[PDB]
Amino acid sequence: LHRMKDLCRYMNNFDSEAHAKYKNQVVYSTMLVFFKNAFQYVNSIQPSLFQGPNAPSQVPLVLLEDVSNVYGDVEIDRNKHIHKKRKLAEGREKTMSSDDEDCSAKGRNRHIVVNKAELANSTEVLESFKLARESWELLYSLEFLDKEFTRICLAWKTDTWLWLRIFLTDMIIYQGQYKKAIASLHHLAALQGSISQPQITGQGTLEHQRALIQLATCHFALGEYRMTCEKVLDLMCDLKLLPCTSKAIMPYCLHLMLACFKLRAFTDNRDDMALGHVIVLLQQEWPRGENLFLKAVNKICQQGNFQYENFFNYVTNIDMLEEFAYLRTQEGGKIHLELLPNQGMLIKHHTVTRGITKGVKEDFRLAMERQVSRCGENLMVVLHRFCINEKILLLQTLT
Amino acid sequence: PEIRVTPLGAGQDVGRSCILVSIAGKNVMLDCGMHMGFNDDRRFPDFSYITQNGRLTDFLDCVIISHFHLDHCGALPYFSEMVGYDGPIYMTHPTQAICPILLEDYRKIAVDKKGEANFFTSQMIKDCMKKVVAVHLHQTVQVDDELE
Amino acid sequence: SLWSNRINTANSRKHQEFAGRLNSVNNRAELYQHL
Amino acid sequence: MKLYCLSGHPTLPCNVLKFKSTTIMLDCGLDMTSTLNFLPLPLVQSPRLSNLPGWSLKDLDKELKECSGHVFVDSVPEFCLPETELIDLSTVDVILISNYHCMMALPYITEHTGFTGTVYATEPTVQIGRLLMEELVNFIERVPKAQSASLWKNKDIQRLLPSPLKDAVEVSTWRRCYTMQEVNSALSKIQLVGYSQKIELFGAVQVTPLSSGYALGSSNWIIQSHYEKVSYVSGSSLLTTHPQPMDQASLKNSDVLVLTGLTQIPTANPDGMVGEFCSNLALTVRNGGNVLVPCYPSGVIYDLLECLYQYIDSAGLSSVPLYFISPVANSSLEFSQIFAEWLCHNKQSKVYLPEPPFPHAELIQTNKLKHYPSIHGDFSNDFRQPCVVFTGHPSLRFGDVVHFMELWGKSSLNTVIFTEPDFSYLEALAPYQPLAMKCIYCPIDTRLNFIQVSKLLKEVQPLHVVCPEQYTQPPPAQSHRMDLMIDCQPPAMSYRRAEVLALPFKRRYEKIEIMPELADSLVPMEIKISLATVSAVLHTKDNKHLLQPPPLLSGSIPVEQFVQTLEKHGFSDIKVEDTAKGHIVLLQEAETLIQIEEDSTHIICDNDEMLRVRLRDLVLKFLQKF
Amino acid sequence: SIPVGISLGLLKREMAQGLLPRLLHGTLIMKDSNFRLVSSEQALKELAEHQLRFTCRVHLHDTRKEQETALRVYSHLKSVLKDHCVQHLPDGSVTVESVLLQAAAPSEDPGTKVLLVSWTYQDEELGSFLTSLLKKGLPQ
Amino acid sequence: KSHQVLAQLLDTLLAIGTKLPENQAIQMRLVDVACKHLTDTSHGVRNKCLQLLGNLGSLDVQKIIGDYFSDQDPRVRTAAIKAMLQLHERGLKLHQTIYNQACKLL
Amino acid sequence: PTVVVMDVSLSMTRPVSIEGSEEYQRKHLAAHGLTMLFEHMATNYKLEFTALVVFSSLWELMVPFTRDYNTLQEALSNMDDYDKTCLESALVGVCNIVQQEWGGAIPCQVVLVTDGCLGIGRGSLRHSLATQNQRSESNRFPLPFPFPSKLYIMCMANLEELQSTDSLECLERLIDLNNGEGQIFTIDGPLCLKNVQSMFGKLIDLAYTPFHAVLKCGHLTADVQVFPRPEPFVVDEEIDPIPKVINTDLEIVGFIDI
Ligand SMILES: [Zn+2]
Repeated sequence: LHRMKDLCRYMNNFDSEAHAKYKNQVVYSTMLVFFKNAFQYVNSIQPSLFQGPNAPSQVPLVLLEDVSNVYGDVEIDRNKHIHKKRKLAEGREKTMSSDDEDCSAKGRNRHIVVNKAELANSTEVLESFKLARESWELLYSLEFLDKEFTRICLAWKTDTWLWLRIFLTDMIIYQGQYKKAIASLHHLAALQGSISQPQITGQGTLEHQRALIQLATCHFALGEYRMTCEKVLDLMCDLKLLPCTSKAIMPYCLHLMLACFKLRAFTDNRDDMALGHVIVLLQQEWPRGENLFLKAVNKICQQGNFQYENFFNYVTNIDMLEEFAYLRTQEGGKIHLELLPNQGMLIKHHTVTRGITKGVKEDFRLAMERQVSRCGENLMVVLHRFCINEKILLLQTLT
Repeated sequence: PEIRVTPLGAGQDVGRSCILVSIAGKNVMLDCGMHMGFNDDRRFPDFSYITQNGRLTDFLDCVIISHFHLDHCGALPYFSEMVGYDGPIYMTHPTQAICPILLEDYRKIAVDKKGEANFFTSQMIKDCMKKVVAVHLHQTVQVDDELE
Repeated sequence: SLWSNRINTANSRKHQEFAGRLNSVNNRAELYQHL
Repeated sequence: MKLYCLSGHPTLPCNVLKFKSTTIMLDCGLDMTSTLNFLPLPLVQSPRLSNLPGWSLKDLDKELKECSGHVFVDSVPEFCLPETELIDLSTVDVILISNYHCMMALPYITEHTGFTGTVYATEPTVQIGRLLMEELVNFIERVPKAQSASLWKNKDIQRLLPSPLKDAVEVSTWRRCYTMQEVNSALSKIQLVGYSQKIELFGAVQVTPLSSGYALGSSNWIIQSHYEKVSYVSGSSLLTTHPQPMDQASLKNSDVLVLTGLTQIPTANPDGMVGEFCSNLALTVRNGGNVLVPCYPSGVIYDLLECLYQYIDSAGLSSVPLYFISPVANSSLEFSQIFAEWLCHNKQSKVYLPEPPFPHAELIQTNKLKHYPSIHGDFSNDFRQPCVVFTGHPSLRFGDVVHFMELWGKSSLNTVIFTEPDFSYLEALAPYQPLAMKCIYCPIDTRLNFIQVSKLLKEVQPLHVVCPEQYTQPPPAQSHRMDLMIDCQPPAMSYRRAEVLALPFKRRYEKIEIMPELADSLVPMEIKISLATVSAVLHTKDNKHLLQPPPLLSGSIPVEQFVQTLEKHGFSDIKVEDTAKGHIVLLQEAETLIQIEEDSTHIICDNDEMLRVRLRDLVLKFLQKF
Repeated sequence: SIPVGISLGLLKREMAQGLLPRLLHGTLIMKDSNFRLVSSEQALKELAEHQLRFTCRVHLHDTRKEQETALRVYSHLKSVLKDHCVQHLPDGSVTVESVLLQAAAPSEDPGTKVLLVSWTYQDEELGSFLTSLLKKGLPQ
Repeated sequence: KSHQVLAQLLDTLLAIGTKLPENQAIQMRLVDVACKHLTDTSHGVRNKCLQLLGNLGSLDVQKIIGDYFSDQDPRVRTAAIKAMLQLHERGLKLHQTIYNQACKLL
Repeated sequence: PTVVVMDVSLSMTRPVSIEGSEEYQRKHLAAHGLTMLFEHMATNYKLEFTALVVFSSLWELMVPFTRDYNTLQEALSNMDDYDKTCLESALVGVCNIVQQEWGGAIPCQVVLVTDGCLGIGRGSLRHSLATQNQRSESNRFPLPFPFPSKLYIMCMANLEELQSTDSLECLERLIDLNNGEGQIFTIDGPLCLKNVQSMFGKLIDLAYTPFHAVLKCGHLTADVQVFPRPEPFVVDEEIDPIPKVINTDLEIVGFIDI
């Protein structure tokens, strides 16, 4: 993992004859590191393609954006959350779509905060997973190793090849280029379904869903919140915590959107839509979502107004409804509450007020009863409905 | 952790079958027969072995009768009513049906053909039958919390 | 000593002894002593 | 954890549970209501049924017959079996029979399906079931009829037929009556079990039949694996019936309570209906008419016979005869008499003094009840016209009841009284509709109603309840009675025919026995509670596990205690390195090292082997395995 | 005999590797006046945790190439040892339970060759033999 | 993975083998795969594997079946004895060593 | 008369806490309270007049009095809502109203599902019940309502979960600081299904209890016997640390005059 720091410390473009031994050793070390990283990526992210016809053909996993790092205090950036998220994800290194190659220096710019039980190893496994990008970049620095990697990618049909596709997906995931991950997700459906080998077949493939989730994370890192939400909805129907099953992929899609909304709200931006999304996402994880809820409350107070199609009238998220009700008063900054379209009455002003004697009160009671009846229902359907009916707010928040 | 068995009747003889078993602190009587041929004071088993001048119900939690023969159930009414055992007595349905008539016949014999100064009566036979709990074939009854 | 604690627990919760067994000699007791 | 339900009939269930290592069949059941779609089998070829007009369609005609609008099948009656092809019955290890009513269809399972397991049932259930299959085979084979009808079973043809024939389901799975050789073979594979008898199935699970109080030998079953218990509540009764009452206590602490055999016609009080039946037959007899009582030879006939014995003496109707015609009549009466120890305390007390339990022995002694094996024997010589006859199958499709319906059906004076609720009395009566006979429906079902089962559920408190889906909805006739439902604090999941239920009762902590020899070597500790460590060899025999005599550690080792306590326990020249959130201790002898993480410790040895074991043992002073 | 409850997972794992020379190791918790035998993980889950391991770095006596120190030493398991599971990986390492040997560069400390030998108390035989024969048992 | 489906597939394999008794290589493949799944924890799987070994088998197989006379599950023991009996009925000459193993089972 | 102190916040109609108060939503807790306390409600709280009326800022007596004996759970079960949100008049205002228009001695059952949520920052209003120590500026005001009242415990947020942002003290120190009536009824940690009726379960068997005591002078020949037992009563502590007993030194002396 750290051995690439010594091999890459020599002259990259050294003499072919004068430093023949050094160049050969560097090339061999780079090739071995690239092979080890490819094998590790294939094992961790491609469990179905790495299994033969008689093998178990388990559900493959995927690597997601370091949203926990942004939420965590290790990478708590006071003014590097909105525009620097892509920079924090990729390091501005993997500009090009490198198939079967990782050109990124994020391993040294930051680290992975993994405990003894969160990951397999707090020293070996985490360093090996994080240093894959650094080792691959060091290999690409050497001309011979880079040429060998390019030749392997070209000859091996990297889209079709399991190890090279896994490496490309991991590189795109860290780079934030959602297009490459989306293309991989599209190819992972037909490739797995039309092959006689044992894997996940059809549209409901675990590898395809995991790749779609990775594409959503990359889109969220790139700042395209609408594209990330669309990818997350499609999937639903350095290190991160995520299971290898396809069922767990759906409940992890909203994490990237929640991180982006929290980063936007905590920044100078006063986008009320991001605050509403973060409030809706407050029930996803706790007490990690408490910071997101606080940022949402601060953004709502700063903006002073909100615009949405259906937040408390039809959406039945318990946490979102409670947050909206709490923020309707002066606790949320004494701002107007808009649950229905051009409705909500006055709750920011003094409590002693008449307004509508029994019309607005009856409408609010009916909306609350409808939300309570649908409270048992999952928030995924409500989120998808708001993502389609109220896409204007999401688009405004995204830019 | 010991099983202590004390046959105070029919140990090396036939007749007056009455065996005490202490297995896990549960003291059970395995029969309550009587001896035939003995005239007095040896017809019935020695119940002074179980701390006489006291309540037998505390010591014994279960009394079992194999069948209705007098050398296996003859001393049952005397034992129960006279010495004061009010606990359960287990015996099969035909044993329950045919036991009291044998006792009645022997009671008739004792009151007519012999003396009856120290014998039981029909009302005292019927009193004993009240405590009886009928048990069917292969019926794993739970006489106690752990004893079955 | 797992066979010690459970055996002690079982023996602790027990019931009164027979008078004859307390008065027995060589695990045998005379019956019908009054005669 | 699984439950394959092979029959949609509520009162005739057939459920298999793939629970633990054994798949146990609960009841067999035979949906006899399929016979109502067929033309009845008469003892003598009647002119009315033979000359019935065939049904017309655009195509056949001789297979189907029409009588007063209803369309029937001119073929031998067939019986709707439980779904046998859903699960390979060769894998079924044990069959548990609750009632003699649920005992039917057993020859099919035992013979035709390659079943090689065991059958467990109570002796009165076995004997009465034997009588029922005896009389069923006798009725079916008495005057055999061909099975020419097969076109109407077609999927595209059954749709156009009228309602009773169109709504029949699993028609292709219907089979003719089993032969008597199959009956004798099936009953040979049976083991007789008494109430509360613990039967061990391959050392895995224990099953006991518990008295249900519904019939003679009727039993509820509880299957348990020493931690998870499954209770099977078949037809049961909490009334003052002859059998000993329900053993409700043993059903407590049940993870799953599969519940079948609930009463049909829940609105009916059986005592009132018995009184109504007696009053109706007394009224008919007083006017000189006859009475026909289709019934099983050994079911509710005894209770209504007792009530009739009580009623006639006050009613002044001792003169009229009480005929009971069935091939198994004398066998039924004798079996009812001899099973005296299978009765309640009130009626089993009749064994002490010499007296038969049932009173119909007195009916026979005073020549009030007269049982015969058929119509052609001494019955035709001793027949007196103003009489009452118990005979035939209640389905009104075979037995002597067909002959008596065809005989007395032309007069309004005679009456037919239905007491068994398992057959739709309008549908069983369909092949005879233009009769002038007075038809009375007063079913007598002593089984549990929904109030009784609600009280039993609140008494028992099972974690999950399984019942037919018919009980999770009000009956279609009412469709508005919320009281005729199974109301439980859990949702009380249900099933339909050929449905597989994945029960959530999967639990860990299977039991195991440790012998004293290994327990001597096992020593406990103290933690924060007792705990010990066991290293042994596992011996398994007949699904009973025995522990024969042949990573994690826990404790309190904070950085301060680590630095202080073991500082000078035998070594020397020790330095402490100021590491964050801990301390690093290494010795200068060979750079041997000890590093501690949060709630963790580990020992490093560098070119040293002899001192490493003692280094580990020093830390093991206060390290348990919790 | 002592009535005891053994967890289903541990019971299944008993013959998962012990069907064909075998042993069963577990921890018995006499908690809440009942006996409940479980594995170590469920013992942790019950309720004072402080893990103790061995991850020793024995200063290797073998002074040869990097390849000899790393890629040749680690194949010392299959010599005579038994009751050890076998799992194949293309990359190159021996991962049998809590065993890892491919640590790092052959000599990072300014001394002789250093390699990390790791083992636990249940698999103490392999780690002990490796450390013993690596302390001085592999001379040049 | 599941045990019921595995047992049913073994039943299917038995049906296919009985449908092609004249085919030899198919039966060797069938007995090989029966031996492979003969160590499953489910008694049903072992029962079907022993049934395959009984209906299909070269005429080694007696030793393989004989090993399961000591199986903990009694119905697996019955399946093994029935497999040996069916092998004998097919024409195989059993070894005298089976006598002592069967004597213990009485 | 006595008025139950219901929260006039908009969040009262919806569930409580930031993400979850305890077990399922408020409807399940209300149903559990109705089922467990039905026997006690039908026998001990037949004359407690409480009305589940709507309020804008604080509990007020507007609707006519009614004999609500088994409708206490209905107050928190599908209750109506109003277009008002007053966090400062939820507990302080209701307590003041109870103290003034209902007095410190009146049968009041303050049992309802309320959010009890503070602000998302430096806006914690702990003076509603903890005015003795926190918010000493209002120490001379009528707060913290030092009078007998019904226990109101808000165990919504977990102390361990809220300790991450150092806000655990504000959420946890609510029930215990509410006048310290007898003992601190505050549970910190995870929530379970049985916790819904835990607050209402404190007086399940505390309605009546049998006892044995006879009042007489000396020996007498027509001494009166008291079959039913009265409520607990003790004059000292050393003489009555356990249930009362009778001695063997009965004597009659002293003049009786009014
Ligand atoms: Zn004898």
